[PDB]
Amino acid sequence: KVFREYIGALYNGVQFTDVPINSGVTFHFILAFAIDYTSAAAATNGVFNIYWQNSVLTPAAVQAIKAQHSNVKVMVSLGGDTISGSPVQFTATSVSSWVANAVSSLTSLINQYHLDGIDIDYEHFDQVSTSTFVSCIGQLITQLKANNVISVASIAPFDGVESQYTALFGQYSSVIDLVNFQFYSYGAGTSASQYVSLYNTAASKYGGGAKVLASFSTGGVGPAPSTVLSACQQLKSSGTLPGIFIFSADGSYASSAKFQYEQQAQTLLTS
Ligand SMILES: [Mg+2]
Repeated sequence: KVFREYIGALYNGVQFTDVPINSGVTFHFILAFAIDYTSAAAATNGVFNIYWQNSVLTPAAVQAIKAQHSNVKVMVSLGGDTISGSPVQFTATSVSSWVANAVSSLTSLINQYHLDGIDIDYEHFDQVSTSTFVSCIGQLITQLKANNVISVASIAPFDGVESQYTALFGQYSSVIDLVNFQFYSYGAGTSASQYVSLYNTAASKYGGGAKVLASFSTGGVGPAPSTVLSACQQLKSSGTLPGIFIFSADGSYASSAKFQYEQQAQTLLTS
């Protein structure tokens, strides 16, 4: 019964408090994004900087939402698509130096913002080998778990990055709790039946489904949310739906539909 909500990357004023929270789900906010780049789009070799709207989504805001709702945790997502318009290319000076900077800088950030975990959301690999990427991230997650710094690690794959993320998951599944597979990568014409099929295929690549969350976008891309919710009811009826995530609170905030699908998703998971 996991529900997750990405939030903070658009700097559009959305707050944790705008998002419907059902007391009956395991609720995760995911701050988007921490990036190991400078604002001039220079890589920092794993020293993570803040690229969510942290003047609004402050440490006090994280502490407050968690104090009010005992079922809420807050994680941070790494990478994303762009940094000041440039692609966030995963890049490391060396594996060991990137890992040392990533573990330390994210530990500092997690302690500062009262966070519970990290989500891996790199998508550009034109400047790094897959082995290098997998080693960096696998070590990062393994160390944060061993150091008792995080309770939840996730990855956010889609088909275009299958080579990287299946290698990562197949190797580090014991320390990766959740697979935030991006089903909003598929077409807007996707039917509920097709979605169930697409979910089965993705689940087959990421351990069978126990850890693989369904998802949709509220930003006007991918399968229609109402259609995805229908597919999710079928997966739930089968006893094979671990949870749902939405990209994103910012999208919902700016949308005409507002947050009705966040609510519907959580109601589905708890009913
Ligand atoms: Mg994207």
